[PDB]
Amino acid sequence: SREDSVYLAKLAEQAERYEEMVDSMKAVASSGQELSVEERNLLSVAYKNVIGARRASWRIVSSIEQKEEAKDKSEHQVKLIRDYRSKIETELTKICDDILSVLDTHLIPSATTGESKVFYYKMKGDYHRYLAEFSSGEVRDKATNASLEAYKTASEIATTELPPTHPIRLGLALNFSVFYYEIQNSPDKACHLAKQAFDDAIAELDTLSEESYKDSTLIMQLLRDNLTLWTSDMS
Amino acid sequence: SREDSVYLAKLAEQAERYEEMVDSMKAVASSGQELSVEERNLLSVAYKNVIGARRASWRIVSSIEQKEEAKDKSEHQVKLIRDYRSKIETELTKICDDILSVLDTHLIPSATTGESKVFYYKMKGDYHRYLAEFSSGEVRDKATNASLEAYKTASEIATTELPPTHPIRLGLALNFSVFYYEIQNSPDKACHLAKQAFDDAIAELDTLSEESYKDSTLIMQLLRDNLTLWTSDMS
Repeated sequence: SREDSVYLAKLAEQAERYEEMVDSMKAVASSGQELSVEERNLLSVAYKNVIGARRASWRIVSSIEQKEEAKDKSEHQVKLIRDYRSKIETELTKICDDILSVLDTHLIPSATTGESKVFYYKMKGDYHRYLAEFSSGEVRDKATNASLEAYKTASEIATTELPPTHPIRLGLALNFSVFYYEIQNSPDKACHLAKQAFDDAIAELDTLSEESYKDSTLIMQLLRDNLTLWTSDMS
Repeated sequence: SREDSVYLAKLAEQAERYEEMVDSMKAVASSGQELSVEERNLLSVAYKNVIGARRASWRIVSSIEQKEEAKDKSEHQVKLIRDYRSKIETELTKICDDILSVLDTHLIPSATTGESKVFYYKMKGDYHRYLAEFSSGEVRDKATNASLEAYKTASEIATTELPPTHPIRLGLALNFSVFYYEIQNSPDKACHLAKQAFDDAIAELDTLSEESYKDSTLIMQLLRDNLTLWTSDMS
């Protein structure tokens, strides 16, 4: 049953068992049916948490790898770390390819609303960006261009279909600006986008209900936090 | 290779990938060879973290289960929670049966030192105690008596073979007193044991090297913390 899968996804979230949460939402997402706002968020949280753990692991093992590289003798040791990092990289790829195939096959094609289109192309940008984070060469360049194209598509729809305060549109600007800064190494692009998104939203905040206001300003704070961070790095 | 398994166990720990850490230490533990102090601790940390996550999940789902029970209509819902809790309980059992078979087959029989004997019987007490935590009836009573017997055996060896400050002996008193308080619901036993272990150690703390002192007093603080907690509950 479908409503049961959703309920179990919610249980799994509370239990912090995110791989199960993914299994349940993937099953739900893999019907013809468009997801509700709640189901979209459940899907997104599930995968965010599953990939997040691996990304966290990858960053740690990477740090260790280059610290052991810099005590040169090593070698058999560095090999063990390399292969371990590679194991984690395989997992990351698999997780990314999983949600990306769900987005390409089920979610993006069945999306009728502007909200849902922006949401899914944003997610597509995110998982290609995760792929770009640890890849090299042709593989990285392909993931980068795919990430950029999906974020651009999301942005074109958001720009025309969603108000500037919409949390989906703000969250897009947040992640897209992060893409620019971290993946493309493009600070001007990143700061311009984050600032424009913040500013555009600031204008219409006084038109929002309490709940909408809370949702928007939470993301707008993340935008300002990144802008704060980036402008101080560049100094 | 063996030293490679250990190294990978250490990597897995840093990466917070504890199931892999278990796979590596289990392989190491499943040779004839007695584990080093470092390897024992690696084994113990691996399993502590793997079971800990499930125990955490189980407590959450249990709380939810009885909260949904108390909004009576439910029923199909409570069934979903029950079966989910049961899934987690299966995992807990499997994890417990895994380390317990390793202890019974490989570790306890091959243990030559007093340190290692106390360590392994303590661990045996711990995993039977985890089993007792969620079980019912004959199954719980069997796990409880097994936990008690293993802790008693550990205590008899510790008492004769280890000084009162020894971290293994203190950690035994900590977990055994927790058994008494939480599983057996025996506050006098629990407080007497925690207090006696603390007090006995206090006497010889001034004989310890800096490292030994640090190891002992860390555990002695946990003992006092529990004693503090329990004496305030009973009021």
